[PDB]
Amino acid sequence: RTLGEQWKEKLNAMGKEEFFSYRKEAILEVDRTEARRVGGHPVSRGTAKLRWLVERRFVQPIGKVVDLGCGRGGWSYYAATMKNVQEVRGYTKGGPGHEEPMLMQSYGWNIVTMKSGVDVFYKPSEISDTLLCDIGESSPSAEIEEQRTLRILEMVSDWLSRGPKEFCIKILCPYMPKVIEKLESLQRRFGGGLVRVPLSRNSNHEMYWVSGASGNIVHAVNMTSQVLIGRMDKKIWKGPKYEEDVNLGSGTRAV
Ligand SMILES: Nc1ncnc2c1ncn2[C@@H]1O[C@H](CSCC[C@H](N)C(=O)O)[C@@H](O)[C@H]1O
Ligand SMILES: [Cl-]
Ligand SMILES: [Cl-]
Ligand SMILES: [Cl-]
Repeated sequence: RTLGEQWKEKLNAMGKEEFFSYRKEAILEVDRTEARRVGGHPVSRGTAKLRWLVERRFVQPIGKVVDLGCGRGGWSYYAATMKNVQEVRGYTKGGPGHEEPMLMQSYGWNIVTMKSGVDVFYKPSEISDTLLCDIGESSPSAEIEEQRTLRILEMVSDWLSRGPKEFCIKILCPYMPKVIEKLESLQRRFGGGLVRVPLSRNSNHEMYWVSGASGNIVHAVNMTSQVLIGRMDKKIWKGPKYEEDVNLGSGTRAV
């Protein structure tokens, strides 16, 4: 079995307390204690991760942006603040137990449309310039997550065949053999590479297939596996490192 599976088995074996501590050890963490009181305060902690990728040119949203699994709309409102973005369309399932789009008046809200009650697995693909997808339901089973990840990759493939040259797709479980194989074919066809965003907690192995990255998928996945494993069983927990939360400003925008 893979290093990923080993990390997963170990994680699952962790006690409640150990787990809580491990979760944010040496990670990058936003100060959300100000976001909780529009004043350009992002909806969620997902905003910071997209900002991390874009700041480093791993993805450059442009034109018509589609955001699959938009939830409250962190990614959708962020994309609306990008210079070359003209329209942002979000889709999310909503409903009991799930996140509803939160209406904001951060900068470019006038160009953001978010539709709830949409299961994107049954939604026919449409043309976009930039495809964002942040779907992935966790499970202690690597096997279960493998199958979910593959279902999302199959769904993402259909939108990516409509011509977006910019993309950012969450890979819930990048370390399983069948996912690794599918990523390689998808990389061959559409390019990009896998990146580990350091704001992600150590309790998950999520990586982002981003169009501005490149390189050997297996190596990148294995590197993350090892870093995550190296952070377990610490003598002293030093905690997370912080950065300022994103500014989304306010008001309508011209396009
Ligand atoms: N099949 C599906 N169709 C549409 N939305 C789904 C879905 N499966 C899961 N989701 C939704 O996808 C979301 C992913 S979390 C979205 C976070 C967002 N990027 C932000 O920054 O706010 C969850 O809110 C979940 O309800
Ligand atoms: Cl899922
Ligand atoms: Cl996370
Ligand atoms: Cl403007």
